[PDB]
Formats: sequence, structure tokens, C-alpha cells
Amino acid sequence: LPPQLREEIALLAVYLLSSGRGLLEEPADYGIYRCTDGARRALQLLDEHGGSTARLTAVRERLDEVMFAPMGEDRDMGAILDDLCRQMADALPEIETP
Amino acid sequence: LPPQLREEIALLAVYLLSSGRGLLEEPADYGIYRCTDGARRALQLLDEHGGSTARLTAVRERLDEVMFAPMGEDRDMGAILDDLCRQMADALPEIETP
Amino acid sequence: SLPDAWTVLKTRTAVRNYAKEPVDDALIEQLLEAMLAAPTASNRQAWSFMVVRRPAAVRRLRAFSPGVLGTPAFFVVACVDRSLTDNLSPKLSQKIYDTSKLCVAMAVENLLLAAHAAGLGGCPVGSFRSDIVTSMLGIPEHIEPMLVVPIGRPATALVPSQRRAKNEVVNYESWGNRAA
Amino acid sequence: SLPDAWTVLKTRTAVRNYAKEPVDDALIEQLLEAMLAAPTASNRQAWSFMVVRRPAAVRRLRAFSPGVLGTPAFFVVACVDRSLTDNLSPKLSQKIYDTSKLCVAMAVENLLLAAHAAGLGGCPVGSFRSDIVTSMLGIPEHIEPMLVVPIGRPATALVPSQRRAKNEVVNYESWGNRAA
Ligand SMILES: *Cc1cc2c(cc1C)nc1c(=O)[nH]c(=O)nc-1n2C[C@H](O)[C@H](O)[C@H](O)COP(=O)(O)O
Ligand SMILES: *Cc1cc2c(cc1C)nc1c(=O)[nH]c(=O)nc-1n2C[C@H](O)[C@H](O)[C@H](O)COP(=O)(O)O
Repeated sequence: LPPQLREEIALLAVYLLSSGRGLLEEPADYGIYRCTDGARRALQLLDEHGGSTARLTAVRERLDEVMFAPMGEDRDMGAILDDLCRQMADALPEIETP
Repeated sequence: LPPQLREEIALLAVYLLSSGRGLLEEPADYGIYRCTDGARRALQLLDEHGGSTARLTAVRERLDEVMFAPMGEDRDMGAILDDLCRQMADALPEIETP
Repeated sequence: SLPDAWTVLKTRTAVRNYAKEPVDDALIEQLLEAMLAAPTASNRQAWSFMVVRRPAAVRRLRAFSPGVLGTPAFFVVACVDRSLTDNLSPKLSQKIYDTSKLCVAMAVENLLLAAHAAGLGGCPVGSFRSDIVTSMLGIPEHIEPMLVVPIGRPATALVPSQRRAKNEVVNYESWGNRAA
Repeated sequence: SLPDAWTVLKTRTAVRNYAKEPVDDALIEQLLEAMLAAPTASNRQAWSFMVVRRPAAVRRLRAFSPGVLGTPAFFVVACVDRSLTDNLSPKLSQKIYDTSKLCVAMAVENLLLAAHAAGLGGCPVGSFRSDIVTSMLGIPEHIEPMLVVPIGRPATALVPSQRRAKNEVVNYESWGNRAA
């Protein structure tokens, strides 16, 4: 594995571990964004090394808008997550290994 | 990127997205294990391609015991997460890219 | 030799660590034949089941099932067939639709017992994204997925769970008589 | 000798004709111990069970259970304990309340398997008057009866049922592939 790639996975592991611990001292609607930000970082890892085809990018760009929006906005998190799950499901066959 | 590696990152993204949505219909102490299982899968991704040196493995093996333990056991999740964060912090300099 | 039933029934434990060694097709067919002998309401058999085992499909279904730990040999998905339960008023529909699921759970239990008697392991998982798997597997609209169960060979030794004493959950002839 | 599990799992049939010969207490306790090994969601064990066997109480419960045919040796009533499933919004309550019943059905299946391996018979019955038995047995309000199962020695020979072929209810890797 390339040294930069190796670091990126490990630093992703620290974020998930740190977020999990810091969920004991934060509100109840916070594991939603930690997982949403975790999915954002995994897909951001792909296109930084040339692994996003055409729709793996369109989800990371929509994940960006939801994550970087100003706080306090009344967003239906259930509806957008359902749509993103549907989009990402349609993109897996393009990268399927036989 | 190797085709198997490309799939593994994307399937990790689906898990975080699916867990985030399914956190709206599950108890309040469930984002703890989703992040702990997310950190388990990121480190499991490293040693499956030869990226775990000596302590990146000792955390994924301790993460396994906590995750695979029978449910209902009274475990101090704060103490073990603090220890794992401390161990993982000591292992980053070994893989630091200059 | 084939195990005596009473030792097997007590020993079954949820298995979440599975080994890479795959399960051959004849064993899968025999387990599926053993699991269809469950009771069904009025002999209606209002259920559907699916077997996923291709190495790519098992890992794609695993991602959309956050409650599943470890990568099993194959997946069995149990559903309730709603086509054979609608009649007259919606009250009767609810009455014959809950009972339909109560009988589907028994088939899953039979499957786990059969797959444990053979030296494998399994655990029912209910926390999964229903719509996504329905779209992925091509399941029609009148068939509703209920439970996703992985089956495979345990990777580590089995470890029992901790359960409340018999007195706490069982009463004789009246509520509160945990002695008779 | 104790039966091999695979022959026992296929042979279990619903028994509705029971003989007058009673079942001794040690066997009842052993069957109850075998039936508590079922899986439960998150190891919560949100269930309650009751054993009725006094000759008068079994016949009074039988009348209020029209779906029960024949007079068994004893009755086991399985309920879901709702005290340990309420939390936050009612949506989570429904989510953790359906799953609670899905695990209670498995215990009934285990009980029938254990009582068939011993030479007895049984059949789950869902058509019963819920409120009347709750009042008669003193069951509190937070405990909801689900299934009433009679257990006893079969009076006549066992006769299997007629079931749809494996192809009809099982598909491989896609909806419609009843071959692979
Ligand atoms: C699963 C189930 C079976 C029932 C139920 C309810 C449920 C949830 N209720 C029954 C009832 O009220 N009366 C009755 O006679 N049987 C009931 N059953 C069992 C079912 O009818 C039989 O088991 C089936 O029809 C015969 O199959 P078999 O192979 O066991 O003979
Ligand atoms: C009955 C049931 C058990 C489940 C379910 C759902 C139902 C309806 N869902 C589970 C899940 O999503 N994840 C998981 O790990 N287990 C699930 N289980 C089983 C249950 O958690 C275990 O079987 C139990 O906690 C341990 O008991 P054991 O004696 O078998 O080890």
C-alpha cells in the first residue's frame, strides 16, 4: 500500500474511535452526522486516489452539501439518507470485482 | 487502486450510511458500537493488504474481543475506548509519511 | 454420529465469528429441506425464502445489514408472502398477517437448529435496510422481508450467554408462583 | 437412545389427539429447561411463560381456546413482557415490540421440538380469548399473551401434512430462479 494511503485509513479509524467515545458527552442526534461524515471521508478517500467512477462522486458531492450546510436548518435526514442509500446501491455494480 | 481494495472502501461507505439511517429506529446507546465497528473494519482493511505493522494489529484484535463478546455484559465502554485511543495514538508515528 | 436432539437444543448459541471455509451445496440443500418442516397457520405456507451465497452478493448484502458481524458462508432471507393473507376487512388482514410472521420465525429457528447440528453457526438479524434488499434481490411488492440470518462455520470456540434464573421468567398455575 | 437431531427435526407434526396418560413433573421441568435456550433480542429476555396442568384448570382454559382440539396433559402459555421494551418515541416502541414477539415464537418452536423428541406431541394455537385468560391467570397488564400450546402424548399414529414442492417457496440468487 502507498504510504499516503496507509495513513489515510488509519486516521479514519481514529476519527471513528474518537467520535464513538465523544458520543457519551454529546446530544442524542449526533451519531447521525458522525456516520454521515464517516461515509463522506471514505468516499473522499476514493477520488483522491482515482477510485470514483461517475456516481461514487455524485454521492460525495451531495454528502458535502448536507454536511457543510449551516447548523439549525430543519432537514429531513431520513429522506436524504434514503435517497443516498438508493443512489449508492445503483453505483456498486459499476465497481464490482468478478 | 486494486479492484478488491476499491470495493472494500465503497462497501465501508455503505455501512456507515446504512448505520446512520438505521440509528433513527434503534436505541440511544447504538452509535457507540457503529463507530467501534467502523474502526474495526478500517483496521481490518489494513492488515488484509499488508498495512498493519505491530500495534495497528493489537488494536484490531482487542476491538474484535469487545465487539464479539456476548450482548448484555456490563462493560465500561468509556475506559476501554480511552485505552484504545491511547494505544492508537502511540502507533501513528510508526506509519507517519514525511 | 448424528447428535441426540436434547443436547443439541440446549447447546445452540448465536455465532458471529465465521471461518473462511465454504459450505458445499448438498449440505445447504439438506439444511433447507430440514427448515421447511415448521408449522404454518392453516397449512397456508404464506412465506418466501431466498439463498444468497455468491462471494460478491454476500458481501454486498452484508453492508446493508449493520447488525451482521463477520462474513458468513451464505445468507438465507426469510419473508412473509402477503398475497395469501388478504381478505374481507383490514381487521382480518391484520389478524392473519401477524400470525403469518409468527410462523415464519419458527422456520428460522428450525434452520438455525439444523445448521448448528451440522457443525456450523448462525444468528438471526433483524436490523437491516428493508427496501434496499427488496430492490437488490428483485423481491415483488407483495412479499415483505422479515429476518436475515447468516450461516457458517464458527471461527472460535462457542461461549454460552447469561440468562435469568428459571424462577424469574416462569410461573405455575398463577402469576407469582415460581415454585410449584 | 436419544434421537439424532436431523431425523427429529423433519418428523415433528402437529398433534391434536392426546392420550389420558399424564406427564410427570421431571419431564415437564426438563422440557421447560430445553425451551429457554432460544435466542432473544440483545439478550433482553422480554418474555414470560406459565405452566397450567391441574386437571380442572386445563379444561377451563381449553374452553376459552376454541382452536385447541383434544385434552392435553398440560398447557404452556407464552407471553411477551412489554415492561422491558418501551423507550423514547412510540416508533422505537413498535420496532422493539415486534422483534420481541419474533423471539418468543422461537421459544415455542424449541418447546415443541423438545416435547416431540420425548415421545409427546404439541401444536401452537393462536385463536384464543386473550382478555379472559389474562384475567383468569392473574397476568398483569404489561404482559401480553401471544400463543397457547398444548403438550401431551399422541393418542393415534402420526400423519404428515401435504406441502408445496421446494421449488415453489425457495429461490436462488434472484426471485424466480428455482433451480440453482
Ligand atoms: C405458526 C402457527 C401455527 C398454528 C397457529 C398459529 C400459528 C402462529 N394456530 C393454530 C390453531 O389455532 N389451531 C390449529 O389447529 N393449528 C394452529 N397452528 C398450526 C397449524 O395449523 C398446523 O401446524 C399446520 O396446519 C399443520 O402442519 P403440520 O405439518 O405440523 O401437520
Ligand atoms: C429473536 C431475534 C434475535 C436477534 C435479532 C432479532 C430477533 C427477532 N437480531 C439480532 C441482530 O440484529 N444482531 C445480533 O447480533 N443478534 C440478533 N439476534 C440474536 C440475539 O442478539 C442473540 O442471539 C442473543 O443476544 C444471544 O443469545 P445466545 O444464547 O444465542 O448467545
